[PDB]
Amino acid sequence: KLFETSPFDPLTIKNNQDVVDKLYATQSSSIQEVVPTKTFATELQFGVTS
Amino acid sequence: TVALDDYNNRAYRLNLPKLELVTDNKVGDDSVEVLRVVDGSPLTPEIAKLYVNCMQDHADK
Repeated sequence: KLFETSPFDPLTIKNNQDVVDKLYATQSSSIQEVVPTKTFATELQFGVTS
Repeated sequence: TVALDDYNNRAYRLNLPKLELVTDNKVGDDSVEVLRVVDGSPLTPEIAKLYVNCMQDHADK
């Protein structure tokens, strides 16, 4: 078997956004360079609304 | 020690966040310890169930 669990099922995904979301769901099953945790932000702005 | 190691092995086998012992108190036969999830994910009933199961498939039900 190429993979213990497939990265995603191609028939299920419909657009590029679906591919990205599926990769984020199954990313724990792979050997990851950086194990995800809570993220850190250094810049943030809020524009005026209507 | 053996219980924590076994839970870590099970958490590796089936993908689940791991545990890490912060502090403990152990008087007589009564013990209380605080365990921290390594990745910071919130505690889940699956995690508690797996930790409670102790020596699974090694001892009797």
